[PDB]
Amino acid sequence: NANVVVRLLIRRPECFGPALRGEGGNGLLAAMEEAIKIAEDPSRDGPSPEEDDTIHMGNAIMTFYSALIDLLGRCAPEMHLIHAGKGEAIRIRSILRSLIPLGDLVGVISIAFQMPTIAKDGNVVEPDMSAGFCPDHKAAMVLFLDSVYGIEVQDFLLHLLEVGFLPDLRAAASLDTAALSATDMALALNRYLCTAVLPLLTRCAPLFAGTEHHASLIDSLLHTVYRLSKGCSLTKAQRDSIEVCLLSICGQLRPSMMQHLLRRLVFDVPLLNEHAKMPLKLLTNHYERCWKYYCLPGGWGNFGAASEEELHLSRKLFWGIFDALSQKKYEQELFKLALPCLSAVAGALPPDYMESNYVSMMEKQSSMDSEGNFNPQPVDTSNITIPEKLEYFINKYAEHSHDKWSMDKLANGWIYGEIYSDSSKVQPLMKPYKLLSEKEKEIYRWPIKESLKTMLAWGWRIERTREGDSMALYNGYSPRAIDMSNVTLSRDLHAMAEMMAENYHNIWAKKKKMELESKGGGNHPLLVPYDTLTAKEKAKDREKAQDILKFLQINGYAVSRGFKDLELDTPSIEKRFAYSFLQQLIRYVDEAHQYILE
Amino acid sequence: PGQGRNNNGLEIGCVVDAASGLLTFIANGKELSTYYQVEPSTKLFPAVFAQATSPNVFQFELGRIKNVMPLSAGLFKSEHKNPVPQCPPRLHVQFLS
Amino acid sequence: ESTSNSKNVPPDLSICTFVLEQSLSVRALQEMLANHRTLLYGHAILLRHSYSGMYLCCLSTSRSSTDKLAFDVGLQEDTTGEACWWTIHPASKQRSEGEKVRVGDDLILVSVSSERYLHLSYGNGSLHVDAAFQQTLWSVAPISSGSEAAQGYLIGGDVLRLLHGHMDECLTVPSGEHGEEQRRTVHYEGGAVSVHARSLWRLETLRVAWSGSHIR
Amino acid sequence: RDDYDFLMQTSTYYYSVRIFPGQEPANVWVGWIT
Amino acid sequence: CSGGHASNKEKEMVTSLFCKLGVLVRHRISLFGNDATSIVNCLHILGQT
Repeated sequence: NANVVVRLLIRRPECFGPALRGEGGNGLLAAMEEAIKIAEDPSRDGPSPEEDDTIHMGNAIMTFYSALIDLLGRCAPEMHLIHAGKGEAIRIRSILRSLIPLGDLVGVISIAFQMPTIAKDGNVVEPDMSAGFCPDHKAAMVLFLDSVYGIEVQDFLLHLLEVGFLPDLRAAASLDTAALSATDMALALNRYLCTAVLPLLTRCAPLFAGTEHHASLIDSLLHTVYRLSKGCSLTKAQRDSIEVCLLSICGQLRPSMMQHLLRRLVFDVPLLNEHAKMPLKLLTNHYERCWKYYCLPGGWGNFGAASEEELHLSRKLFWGIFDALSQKKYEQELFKLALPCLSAVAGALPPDYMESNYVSMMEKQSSMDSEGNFNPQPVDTSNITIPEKLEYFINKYAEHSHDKWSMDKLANGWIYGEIYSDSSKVQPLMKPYKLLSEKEKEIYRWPIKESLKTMLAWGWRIERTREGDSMALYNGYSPRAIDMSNVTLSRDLHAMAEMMAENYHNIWAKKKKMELESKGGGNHPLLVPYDTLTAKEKAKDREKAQDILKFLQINGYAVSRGFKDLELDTPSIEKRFAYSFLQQLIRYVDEAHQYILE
Repeated sequence: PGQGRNNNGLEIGCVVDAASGLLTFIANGKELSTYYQVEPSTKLFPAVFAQATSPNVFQFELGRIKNVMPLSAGLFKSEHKNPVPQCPPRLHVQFLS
Repeated sequence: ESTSNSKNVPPDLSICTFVLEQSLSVRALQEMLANHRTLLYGHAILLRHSYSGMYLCCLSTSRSSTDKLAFDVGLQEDTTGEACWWTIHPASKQRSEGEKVRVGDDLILVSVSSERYLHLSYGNGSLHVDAAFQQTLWSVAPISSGSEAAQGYLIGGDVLRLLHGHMDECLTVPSGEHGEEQRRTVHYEGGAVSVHARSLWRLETLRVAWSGSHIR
Repeated sequence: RDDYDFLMQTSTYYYSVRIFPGQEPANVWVGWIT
Repeated sequence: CSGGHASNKEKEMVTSLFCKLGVLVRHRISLFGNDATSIVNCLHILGQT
């Protein structure tokens, strides 16, 4: 039947509509974009002389194209026939592949949605689907892409995640309030995801094995899927689909790529609520698979060992789950699932794991919270005071930033600012930084003040080297570029740069959240944790932090965290995880003995 | 003198007067204090000992300065009297291994 | 190549001539791929270019002449695969599948590899031949048959040398001088021009059909 | 400007090593070996 | 070679735990019900350790 229908359709190619018919017809992506524009335009969407008489021709076009693509995808041959190499099946697949380019499908999947929003008086503004772009239209694109083209290469899988799937997963995790989660777009996005996207990722899980260079994207995927799972208004089938996708991906991820996911689970698994079952199974599977990554000091070979941060997080998992289970009453399924988690974590943790006395100051537990999961709390810089010795670096970096700004303006093409020419848009005045008025010092100086005060508040030493900076301090516009692209930071420098970028994101998120609350709605995609952000969104904060650190390093001001361990704190009689575990085990056994005595 | 290395990267020029066996070094157009006096018939291989702190590390620039032959003239007998710098395929970068 | 303008511009049939190698049935061809005769409607034929020796096929790559759905028809060396085989079908209702294909009948050719018709496209300023979904009627005209009477007996399309005497001189044009203007002169020359290519001439009849027949 | 007679008759050879910006010169040694 | 050795106090605690589990299991398998297999298996593994 599929072969007959495909042959009839190709014999009569006018069945594909104005698009896809060739001879000047634009592509599927262009047709869908034009349909969206028509739906926006009242003149063509309606007649202009319950659905009732209204047709919403834009939605009609979208539905027609989605139905055609769905029919072709269902007419695509099956993988067993393809592997057998039967000529008719190969020919049909090639015909469909020629008819529909892959770029069209990827673009239609990348097309964004309209989101329900909150308006003043706290009411819900929900765009109508009968006159708009629906997730079903992309559920057909996914079906065709899987049936005809298929995803069997890691690069294409990751690209499609970052362009088409991850924005929608984030967009459905953002609609997790009581008012929005029960609306239409959330309810359709949940169906679309849990029936098309998540099963596709589950089937393509083995392609997630060697994604060590896309951590910023896989972390976003994991966090958004976990938030979707935590969300409400999900049916049992949707929850099961989320669970199987998350387990399948986490079972192929490298041990070091689930650090932030574990850091999020340490706050939810101890609660031992109904939601704490899929995390409780993720922990079991992860610590049964990657136990060598934690136990053996050598590691797992290619993957290495833990950084003591993952070890501390695992110890916190074990103790929190243990204490919470001790306090909790008996539930059959919860106690059937918790014990394997405890056993796996205990096996993963080395017995002689001594607790890290070096507890890093100001860990970002305040960046998130309970039931909010995102509280932007920047580090206070008002009470801290600037050092008197860093003014030279202030002036140098302000001048360098102004020079880069002037170079960007010259690339834009604006001419030298001899006079204030706003009519010709030569208004920035483009002068040497010395000649810039002292009133305009702040626009370049103040971000540097914020960055230095944040680094000071984090208890960091910006220490100046006598052997590197003494000769430096002794020693109409021609801007000079301090080309720091080749300047490379160290590993700890990268860690501090990432911390500062996260702080910048927290500042921006707090300001934008205050503005959003003032406006009474309009959620922004970027009001999500820095860990949940993707690399292309973290790029500008990361570049700012790296630029500041690179300028400090070039000028010679070495930035160091600069905390020393007061003492080694060996206590093999006190600090060992095995010692604490045995102490509590003996205590519990003695308590049980006393209870049985009475 | 500490600079930003923005007009150009560090350009250390090595000069060998083979008639006198004298080795001199130029930092940024000024002769450095360090110098060497090698024995007659000594064969000196141009070399760089570098620890990688950047993707791009350095360049063996086989050019010349005022009143000095390039390295290719010394290396190749056919180009002994040719002041034009050259990098024939025989000259390549070897590394200790 | 245009042929209606023969009186004004002679066509080049040496590159238009094709040979029908095999006429296996659809099922037999499918089985053989999985591993003389009169052409009948519905069979898959193999067409070999007489000059190049290659085979007519539906190339996977397409220059996309504003159609975005039609493949390009060209030549390939390998006869293996389903790209070089074309199923022949009747164009009108008076003929059906399995009937013996007549000389003057119009045929419809369908590529086995892609199920696209051998189609004539007007999209460009010139006219293009490409494997599209719109059917185009093709008329198969015979050039030569299986007779090939003897080794001599000049036939149309033959390449030969016009000997003047008893293998004494050959009709040719000046070539060694390397000049386009003076390569147009015609003269009898003796020597190694008898084995050089400078003295080769092709007989082209003034008729399209049966152009490879015996010369009278 | 270099004088041609001295240029041809000299036995002095030059090469240069450009350490790129962003690479610490303290970790780079330039010279000759046997 | 990779993992370190348990401390002397660690092994003391292991022996104490084994002894306490033995004292618990003495004459109370019926009161433990179907868990008596679990307690005796714990005693088994501790005795090896």
